[PDB]
Amino acid sequence: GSHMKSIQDCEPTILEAQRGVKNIKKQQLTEIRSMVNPPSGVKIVMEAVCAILGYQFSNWRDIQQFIRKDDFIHNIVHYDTTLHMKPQIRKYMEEEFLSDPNFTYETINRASKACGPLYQWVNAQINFSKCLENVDPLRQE
Repeated sequence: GSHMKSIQDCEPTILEAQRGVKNIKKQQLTEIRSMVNPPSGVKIVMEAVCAILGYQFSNWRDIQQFIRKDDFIHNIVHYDTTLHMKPQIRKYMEEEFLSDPNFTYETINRASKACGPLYQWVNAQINFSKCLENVDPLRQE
């Protein structure tokens, strides 16, 4: 590390997950959008994306029109990577899925090859707001 341009402090956490949204191919978008009635794991995933962009509550229908945009993935990956303005996503993603375990990297991942990677893109934007308090475990001889 010589004169790096990245603090590193859980900084690469928002770049790794991104690959998840950059992984899925175009055919993954048509399929996900072509789905008449996708699993719950999928619906919840799309909602999390809407909040990131700055959208409160929405329905699958309204979400469908949004994703229908060719900028669905482009905006998700281009979204304010290092945004800053009273991060309410914590209580948000929670109020929608706090005591709901059904929202787990796996469940969604199993939903449809493509959603999982998303559940991570967001998660990173979430679990990242913890490194500011995270405390490395105690030493163990």
